[PDB]
Amino acid sequence: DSQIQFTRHASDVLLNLNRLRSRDILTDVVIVVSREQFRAHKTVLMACSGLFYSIFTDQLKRNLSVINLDPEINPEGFNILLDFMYTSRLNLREGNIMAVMATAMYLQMEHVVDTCRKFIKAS
Amino acid sequence: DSQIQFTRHASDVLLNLNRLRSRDILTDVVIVVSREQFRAHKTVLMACSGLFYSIFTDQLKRNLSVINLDPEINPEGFNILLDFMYTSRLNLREGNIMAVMATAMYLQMEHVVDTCRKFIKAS
Ligand SMILES: N#Cc1cnn2c3cc(nc12)N1C[C@H](C[C@H]1CO)OC/C=C/COc1cc(cc2c1NC(=O)CC2)N3
Ligand SMILES: N#Cc1cnn2c3cc(nc12)N1C[C@H](C[C@H]1CO)OC/C=C/COc1cc(cc2c1NC(=O)CC2)N3
Ligand SMILES: [Cl-]
Ligand SMILES: [Cl-]
Repeated sequence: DSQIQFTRHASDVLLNLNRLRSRDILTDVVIVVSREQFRAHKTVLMACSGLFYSIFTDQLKRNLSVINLDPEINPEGFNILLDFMYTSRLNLREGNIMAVMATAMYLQMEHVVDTCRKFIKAS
Repeated sequence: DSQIQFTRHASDVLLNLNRLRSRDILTDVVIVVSREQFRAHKTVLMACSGLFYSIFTDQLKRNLSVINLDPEINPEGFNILLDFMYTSRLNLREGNIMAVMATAMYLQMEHVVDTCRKFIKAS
């Protein structure tokens, strides 16, 4: 529309959301993945994940301070996807591909799942 | 770096943050601007504004649920900048330019201030 577009604004916001997370500022949830914990902002989690969207949009689960992921979710894969959520950068490699794809399916991250598929299809 | 770049991810996150705001989901602050109120997410406000960054990063003001802006801040200009924060789209026109620039200066939004300046310089 008529409005002036700032092509760098969305990435600048995300960069500052990542800094808040690295500074533990206004984080409101702890995600427990086996023997590891990850603090995050529910608004970001919802924005990036069908699983977290379906949890927090429900008034019954909205005020939860702790989420325990299913015991078979690997912390490595969760960490890679949480970083992705806050950076737009996906660290796919040969040693993590299966763990990441499986974690993205669980988190309901369709674009990441399809990218994990293009990766297997390539080289 | 080595990581896969998702060029649409940052704008998709922002779009979903705007939907949360339009759905009054996980908003944690009310900004009072004269006879008007605006609900928002403190994390977004901090990410876009030097004024809100300096408020909420301070442990003494972090848990505030209401912010009353100075009585001379016009609600029109604040509304335009809040929409910008959540969309990357800036609605600058002839009838609002002065109000928007003055509000951006108060909110400490340097890129918007400099853009308001390029606008006066142009046409
Ligand atoms: N307000 C708000 C809000 C905050 N996060 N968020 C997301 C989607 C969303 N709104 C929000 N939608 C999508 C659509 C219309 C609108 C409803 O408000 O509803 C259907 C729900 C779909 C669930 O699946 C996702 C939800 C979100 C993000 C992804 C997926 N699924 C992926 O495979 C990767 C990305 N986040
Ligand atoms: N964590 C976190 C976090 C959340 N929001 N946010 C912002 C900047 C920021 N970190 C955060 N910085 C900037 C720098 C290093 C780092 C310190 O963490 O510190 C100096 C402070 C500057 C204040 O001015 C701004 C602050 C933010 C955004 C803008 C301005 N000033 C503008 O004129 C338009 C944009 N948001
Ligand atoms: Cl995705
Ligand atoms: Cl700015």
